[PDB]
Amino acid sequence: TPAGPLTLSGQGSFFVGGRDVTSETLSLSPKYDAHGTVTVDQMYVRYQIPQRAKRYPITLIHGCCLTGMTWETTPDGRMGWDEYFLRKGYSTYVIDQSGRGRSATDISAINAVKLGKAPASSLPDLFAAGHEAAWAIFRFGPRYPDAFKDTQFPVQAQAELWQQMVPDWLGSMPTPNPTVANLSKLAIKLDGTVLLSHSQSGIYPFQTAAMNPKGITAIVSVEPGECPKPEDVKPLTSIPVLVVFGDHIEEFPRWAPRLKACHAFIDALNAAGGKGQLMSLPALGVHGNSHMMMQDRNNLQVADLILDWIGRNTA
Amino acid sequence: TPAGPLTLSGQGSFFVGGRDVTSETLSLSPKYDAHGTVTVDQMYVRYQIPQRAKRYPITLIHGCCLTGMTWETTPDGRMGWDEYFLRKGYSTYVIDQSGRGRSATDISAINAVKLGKAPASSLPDLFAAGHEAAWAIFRFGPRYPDAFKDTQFPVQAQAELWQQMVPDWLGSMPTPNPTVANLSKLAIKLDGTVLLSHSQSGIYPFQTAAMNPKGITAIVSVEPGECPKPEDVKPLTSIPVLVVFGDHIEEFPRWAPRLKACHAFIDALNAAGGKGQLMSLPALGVHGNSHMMMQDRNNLQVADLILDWIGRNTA
Ligand SMILES: CN1Cc2ccccc2N[C@@H](CC(=O)O)C1=O
Ligand SMILES: CN1Cc2ccccc2N[C@@H](CC(=O)O)C1=O
Repeated sequence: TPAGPLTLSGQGSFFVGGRDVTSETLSLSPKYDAHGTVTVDQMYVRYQIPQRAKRYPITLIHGCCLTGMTWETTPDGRMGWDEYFLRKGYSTYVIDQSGRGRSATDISAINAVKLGKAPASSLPDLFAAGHEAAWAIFRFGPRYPDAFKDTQFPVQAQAELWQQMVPDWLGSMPTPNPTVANLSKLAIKLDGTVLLSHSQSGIYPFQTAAMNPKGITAIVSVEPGECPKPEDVKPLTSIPVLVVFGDHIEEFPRWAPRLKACHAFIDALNAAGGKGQLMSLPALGVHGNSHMMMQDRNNLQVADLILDWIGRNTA
Repeated sequence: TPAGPLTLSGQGSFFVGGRDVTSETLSLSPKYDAHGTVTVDQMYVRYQIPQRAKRYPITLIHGCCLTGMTWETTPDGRMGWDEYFLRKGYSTYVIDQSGRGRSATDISAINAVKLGKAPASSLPDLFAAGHEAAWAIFRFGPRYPDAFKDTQFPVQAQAELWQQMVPDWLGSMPTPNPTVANLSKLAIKLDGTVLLSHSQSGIYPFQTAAMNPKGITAIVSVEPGECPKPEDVKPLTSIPVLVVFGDHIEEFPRWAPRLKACHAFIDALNAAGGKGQLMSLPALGVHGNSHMMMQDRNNLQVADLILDWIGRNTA
């Protein structure tokens, strides 16, 4: 944990993309006009630039049920990857996905239903993760609230983890998510960035690269919900890819086939003349990591492994 | 404008408050369990600590239809108050209100209706500000898209301002807003903070202080939607109060009575033995400021006026 002060050459915030929508259900009060134009699908980006920044920034992309908070102070109060990457001399761009956190949703259809201007079927598909289900999906232990004896997650700060979990609007937006096109715009503007994503967003950087490879220096995908199909690897052959998996995988039916499918993806990518690696942490002698490995007690060691791979693959 | 790098003694993020809710409608899907517990009403807080930080941090509290992005890089890419306060030696705590931005809402009621289990009238009360209506409320000009000739707002970056506007769930939360109790918990934990709020949240610090004055060093309220009533000043007489108004007020029926009512508040506060000041920017020879004065082209001059008062009233 590099202690002491942190010096920033630059910092700021901006949005990427967005579309203007005409609505007639913005308000339910006669005090406000229900007719107007709003901007939706834009992506919030917060950036920090260290002194003597390395050539390529890292863009950090959270998964479901969470925001860019994912990468900030861990639930138990320790340094997160955002601060760590900065201290290691990488410029960092931390997003909130379209329709999440500080990135605006459209509430038009909800108010439409409440006003009678649309049927209940127009209501968006929404999801929030309960503590009990999250426990098992995160692989903290076999069932809530029992932890694996060797878990790296600070389970004593479980209440704080729950504080950072939010409703997810993914199901009410297209596939690919508008985040995908926004990530292409960001990478082009930056003229080269490493895209580092997680879980729900694990597939995003591959989808972005398939849309337009420009500006995508490398991909790091942490325990993705899905990897690209073996037959889809051709457009990816020029971009170094790292897929990272933690521990206690085989005991979970949700996770075991994903690791298997990701191995198949990496193998096919490499067979096609590409450059992929499946980093399994237990195979490297690093044990106990949860799905929330960026927040685990050895999160900086996990960061080092990833950063070493980035350094060797962006030279 | 202060140039060059910025050094931080520390930075991080955490949440304040929250309550657990058991819901039967967290999901619409047969895959994911619709029954579970979520945490709602927690308040996101991002802090930065400069070297040799002043004794009292400033807590920045956004208004409606917006998030803590309010105080970050302006829409046209210039330094915001958050960075500026840091450079002037103040620790800053920038929040997302409960139920806004990175602070979780409960989507249970929306899913219940989509599942046919509850009627459309049970849907939450949601609002979004249209560009055209916001233009007039912000006082950029009389009606969209005509700008006052002397406006301090960077109207050329209106598109970027629209990107940072988001749906507002205030109507579906209790009163006082859960943000109020969370600001007390924050102020007490910090053992003294200046609360600086805006518009919708203009009243929040006063409600907080009347609830519990502990840790509230001073209040700065920027163009509040309401000031306390003259008869309600007695819990506030030991806390220095600044209320700030910009320009082009009298031509707007929304705004003219709020200035007048805030004058009555301040006069009665002083008369009850308190310490209040209504800072009217045009009365100080500062012209053209909009409702979004923290984003205006002279935003650092406005900050200087505010910081001068803070310095003199916290010594
Ligand atoms: C961050 N995260 C973990 C997660 C936690 C709780 C509920 C779902 C869920 N889904 C995953 C995605 C998936 O496994 O398909 C996710 O994105
Ligand atoms: C940030 N902001 C300005 C605003 C802009 C657009 C719509 C409403 C609205 N309400 C105000 C509150 C009010 O005037 O009662 C607000 O918070």
